[PDB]
Amino acid sequence: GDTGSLAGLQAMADSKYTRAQKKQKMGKIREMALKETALSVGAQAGLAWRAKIIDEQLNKQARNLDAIYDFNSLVLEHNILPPVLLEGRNTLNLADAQSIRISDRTYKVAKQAHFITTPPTWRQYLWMDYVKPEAPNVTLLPKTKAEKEIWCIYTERGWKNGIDQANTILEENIARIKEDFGGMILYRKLLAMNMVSPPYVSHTDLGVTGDGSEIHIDDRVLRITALPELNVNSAEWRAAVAK
Amino acid sequence: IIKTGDIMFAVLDTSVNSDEPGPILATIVTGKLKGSKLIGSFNLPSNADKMVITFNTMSIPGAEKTISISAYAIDPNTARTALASRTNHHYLMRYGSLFASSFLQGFGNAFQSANTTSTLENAVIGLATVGKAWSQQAQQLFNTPTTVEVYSGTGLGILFTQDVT
Amino acid sequence: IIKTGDIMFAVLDTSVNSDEPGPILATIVTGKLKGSKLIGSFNLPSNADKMVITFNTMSIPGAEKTISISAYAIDPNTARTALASRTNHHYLMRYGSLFASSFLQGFGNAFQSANTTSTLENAVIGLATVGKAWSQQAQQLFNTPTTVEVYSGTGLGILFTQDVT
Amino acid sequence: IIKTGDIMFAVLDTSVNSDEPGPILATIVTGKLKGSKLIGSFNLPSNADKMVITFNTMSIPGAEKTISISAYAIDPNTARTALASRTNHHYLMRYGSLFASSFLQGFGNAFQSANTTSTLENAVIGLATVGKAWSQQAQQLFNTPTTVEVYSGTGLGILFTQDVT
Amino acid sequence: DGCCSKMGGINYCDSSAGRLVCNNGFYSTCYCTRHAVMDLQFLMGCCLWHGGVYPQLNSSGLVVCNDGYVSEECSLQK
Repeated sequence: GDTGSLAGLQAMADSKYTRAQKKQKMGKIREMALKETALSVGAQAGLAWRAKIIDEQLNKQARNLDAIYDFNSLVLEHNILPPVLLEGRNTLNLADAQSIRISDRTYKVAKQAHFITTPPTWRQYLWMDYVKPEAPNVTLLPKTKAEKEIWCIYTERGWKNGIDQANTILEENIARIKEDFGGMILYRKLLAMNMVSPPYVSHTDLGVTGDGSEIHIDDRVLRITALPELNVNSAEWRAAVAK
Repeated sequence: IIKTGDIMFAVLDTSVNSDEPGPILATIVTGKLKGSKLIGSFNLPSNADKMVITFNTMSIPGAEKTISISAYAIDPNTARTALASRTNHHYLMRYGSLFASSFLQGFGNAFQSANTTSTLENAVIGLATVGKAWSQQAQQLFNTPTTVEVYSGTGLGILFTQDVT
Repeated sequence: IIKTGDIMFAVLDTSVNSDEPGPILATIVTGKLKGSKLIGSFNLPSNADKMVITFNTMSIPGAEKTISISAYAIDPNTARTALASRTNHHYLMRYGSLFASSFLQGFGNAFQSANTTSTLENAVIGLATVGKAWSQQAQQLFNTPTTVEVYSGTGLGILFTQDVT
Repeated sequence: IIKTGDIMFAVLDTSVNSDEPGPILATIVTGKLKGSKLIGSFNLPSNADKMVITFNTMSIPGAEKTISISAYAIDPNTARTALASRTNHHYLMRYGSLFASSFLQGFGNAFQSANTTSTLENAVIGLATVGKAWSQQAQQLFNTPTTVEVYSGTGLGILFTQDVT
Repeated sequence: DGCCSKMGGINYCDSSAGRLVCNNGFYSTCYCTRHAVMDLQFLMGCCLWHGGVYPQLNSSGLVVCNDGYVSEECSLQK
């Protein structure tokens, strides 16, 4: 007894608990492997089950995902993916003592704009990979009824843990696609604000080409010569106001 | 990196009598190694209080290497080193043969001895002479042990002995 | 490139008595090697509860090469090491010869001993003297083991021991 | 730094009979070293007064080191070196077989000697001749000692001998 | 069971449409060939929308895809 610990120590001076402790010492020394195996297999099974449930729930209502994540609306006129911009407000850094550096707002290019063939979808961002594991193997078995019951409850705890892991992974994917979409819409708003440069491209046309063996009847080569970037001078900045 | 002396498992698919040693392989079914096969051999103990398969040669798929982590066997779901087999194979055969040879010899000689105090004479004849030669041949053959035999569908546990990389 | 300790099939097509060991060939019937032939031999155990074929002389067609991968045998669809043959070939014959020689010896000596308390005398005579030399000759020739014999219409399963290229 | 001769706890999860020595490993669960485990072996004493495990190959996980601290074993919560197992395993079987073979010999000789002062004679016959061969065989086989066997669920204590780092 | 049940029965399979044709001249509701019009949305496997499964048998339980993305949920856990 550690609560009224002097009285508990006077009680543990009695010889009854001294020999009572040995026969429970073996039970408290021989149980961990069953516990850890139950935890591990519960983790695997719960993770798989919750992942399948999540995929079913995701694919149940796919239409509004395509409604909201229309990249094909945001593809530019020369079939160009717009770049990714990141913004920040109330910047403050402390390098060390006697040194504070502050700023109001800030901007940063994350992904440079590049060519595309097809607009992306949400499935590569958000689909959870599913594979059922059909390999149940038991190393050490719970041999008594109390061991089987605690095996069940540690399986239940592992089920909960796998549920937690699946939920965190799903929210991680949500965060990534939110970051990318916010970057593109921020770029569009800043170009509307005339803060960034428009991307500049050219096309060169070449006539009826090819040798005497094989021919191509035209050759138009398109190359982007100027990536979008911000202007460092603020004189060309136009504001906006609503009603 | 494998730590020196933890416990792994395998499932054995092939049976062998304990008479002629040879390569015997188990299928490592769990752990970091999948598709792994383990060949070794066996030894004949003097007493049947345990029986093991000595394992030495490990083959792991994927990469073409043959590491030499060698280990022993414990019984599945017992964590003991005995082998689940039968050992009462040749108690009764040699026991009954020797005892029948003895009883034959005794029958012929003592029912010859009690003659003073023709078919019964021929009983004495047959017992008195087929007891002795079968008795010496039975004591010649009495030393053959009862073999043990593993089975072709039993798993096993394997406790590590050294490190590998 | 063959993994160490995996199981392949072969089919044994010709039979041989286990008295003269020799090169015995099988045709490997499954796996990456097709049309391949293999010679090896056996060994005679003291107790005949299993019988195996050592298999090393491997010939593969396509190119004239002869690899020497050595491996042992298991019974397919049985996964045990015994030979499916007869083992009681020469027990009862020598048993009967010894016991008959004994009965002769006993007949002559005991029914001469019972003389105190023509044809019967000559029966004593004949069995008395033809028991002895036949009995010592029966113990002379009693030592021949019971032969086993592999069969010409049962295949075998070959489990690998080392790697080849 | 470990004090030269302190006490540690080790977890025994696998059993072995005291017939063939081998690398038997326990797992230290206390002290500064976590996840550490230690293999060793046992010895067969002449008398069954106690049975102990010697431990040599010590491994600390994480990093590739394998120290060789030698130690002995004590029974937990007894502070003694005995093993909790059985010791009356093979007294009674050999005692009964030997005394039965004796009683057969005695029955034949004394109940033949009491003949002067058919089926009863055959009883004398059977005991008379099957006593002696079983008597010499039992005197041959009496020499096997009683085996002990440790358990797969009782750990033990370890007292140190040398220093490591 | 009977695909052309309550009909004339199975006549033959059109492979240009991948469908069986009943003896009454109607397209059946069972397919015969693989190369027909399926409507399936649930898919198995992992390293999906990626480089696929990397073919090397790694010693570690972490399995990576060929495009470099790491799929720990396809992998085992610590």
